[PDB]
Amino acid sequence: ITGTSTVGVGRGVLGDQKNINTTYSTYYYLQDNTRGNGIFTYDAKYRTTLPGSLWADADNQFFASYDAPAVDAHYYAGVTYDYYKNVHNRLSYDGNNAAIRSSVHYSQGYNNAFWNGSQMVYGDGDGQTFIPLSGGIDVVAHELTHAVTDYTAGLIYQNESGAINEAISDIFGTLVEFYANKNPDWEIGEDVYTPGISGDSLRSMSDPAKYGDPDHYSKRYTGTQDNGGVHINSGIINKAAYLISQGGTHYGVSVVGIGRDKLGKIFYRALTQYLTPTSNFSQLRAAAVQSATDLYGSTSQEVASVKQAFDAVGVK
Ligand SMILES: O=C(O)C[C@H](NC(=O)OCc1ccccc1)C(=O)O
Ligand SMILES: [Ca+2]
Ligand SMILES: [Ca+2]
Ligand SMILES: [Ca+2]
Ligand SMILES: [Ca+2]
Ligand SMILES: [Zn+2]
Repeated sequence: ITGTSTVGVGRGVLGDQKNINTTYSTYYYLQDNTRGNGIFTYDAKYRTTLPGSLWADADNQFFASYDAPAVDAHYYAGVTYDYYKNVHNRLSYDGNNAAIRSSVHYSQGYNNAFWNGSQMVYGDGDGQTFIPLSGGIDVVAHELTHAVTDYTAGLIYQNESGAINEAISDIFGTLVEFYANKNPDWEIGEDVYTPGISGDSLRSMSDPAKYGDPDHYSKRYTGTQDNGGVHINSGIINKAAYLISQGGTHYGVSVVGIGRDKLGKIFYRALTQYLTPTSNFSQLRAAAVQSATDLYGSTSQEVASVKQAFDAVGVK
């Protein structure tokens, strides 16, 4: 809606206090006018009708436990916006500053989050497997990254192209986690996953096999569950991306790490200029090699590391 830009203060899902950009018009709304065409956060009110109600608050203060997921979805959307803009010169997910919309309190005990083709959507979780999912910055950025991929490479959500889709969201979710620099790591979902158990997560890029996910092509899943294993075989690519950045020896293949920034650069370029909707793992390797070549030259260390990492995970 129309109104004045203001600044609220609230607490996130993990009890942390933070400032949020709000909009004032009778009520204080979760509308950030500082970023692109705006970031809008809605209340789905435990139902599944979307988007639900633009979040309205009487006093620009967001400390109620009910507020917390909206606080983080709003804040973390802004962080992710900043990453793509400051790091990749990308303006929102479509490159033209499209409004970013998120709904929270979707359904009841909903242990999931997603991009619905138009907006982000976060369950509260059931309190056992998940607490409210927007509490995880790598979750928020994974989801918004799905929007980026949809507008760019458009990787179809199935089989190897689908697993590439997932890895890209896991890669950029992690890189955004590092960008904000609060407890960053190469795990996925640790901040909102299983509040009863410390140290675990939904998936691991550093060691996919920690959670039953393949870390080598020879161990790929070939059946039909999970749209041909898009959340499973992503481990192969997650591990490759981990290797490219951090380095290491994997199945006896040594990889010289080149760090986060360049991993980001190579993959962002791969995603936006070389991947197509039907790209398989093998074409992803080629896309990444050509991206590293464009950026650093065909005889560079960067190129040699991309090749070593994909060799390491068994992708030719
Ligand atoms: O299948 C979909 O499109 C929805 C699925 N959602 C999902 O896995 O929710 C939990 C979660 C999300 C991001 C990071 C860690 C955990 C996805 O985004 O892949
Ligand atoms: Ca309030
Ligand atoms: Ca973390
Ligand atoms: Ca993480
Ligand atoms: Ca846990
Ligand atoms: Zn995903």
